[PDB]
Amino acid sequence: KVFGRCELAAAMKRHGLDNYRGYSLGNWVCAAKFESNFNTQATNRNTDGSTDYGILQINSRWWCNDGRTPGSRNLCNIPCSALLSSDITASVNCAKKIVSDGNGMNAWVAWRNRCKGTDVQAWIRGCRL
Ligand SMILES: [Cl-]
Ligand SMILES: [Cl-]
Ligand SMILES: [Cl-]
Ligand SMILES: [Cl-]
Ligand SMILES: [Cl-]
Ligand SMILES: [Cl-]
Ligand SMILES: [Cl-]
Ligand SMILES: [Cl-]
Ligand code: NA
Ligand SMILES: [Ru+3]
Repeated sequence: KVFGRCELAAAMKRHGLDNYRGYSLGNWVCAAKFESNFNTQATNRNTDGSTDYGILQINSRWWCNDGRTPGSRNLCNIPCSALLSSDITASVNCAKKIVSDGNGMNAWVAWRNRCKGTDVQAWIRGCRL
């Protein structure tokens, strides 16, 4: 599924991401935009052999199992393919563990380089939330 901007905002809000660990909804939407372009099916191979999965580009090095990242962990206890679902529950649940892990949203390098410090509220502007 390719979400619309406000559609994804609503979904994230429903699943309790808005202000999770202090990060406002626009932060999450902005991260999704630059990680996946709002496409739940997005997959990208990393240099190290790990792969990033889904709307928030969650990495198999630590967070999900894909069977091909030696020798990574599966801290979200989920197959990586669950992260590509049209239903964002698994991605949101896993993202909550990630952002709680100590470096907050800096874990998402595209958030750090493209969202952090910017007018992230622009990303929920006009949404009926
Ligand atoms: Cl919704
Ligand atoms: Cl915001
Ligand atoms: Cl496997
Ligand atoms: Cl693996
Ligand atoms: Cl392994
Ligand atoms: Cl698995
Ligand atoms: Cl959803
Ligand atoms: Cl933080
Ligand atoms: Na893994
Ligand atoms: Ru839902």
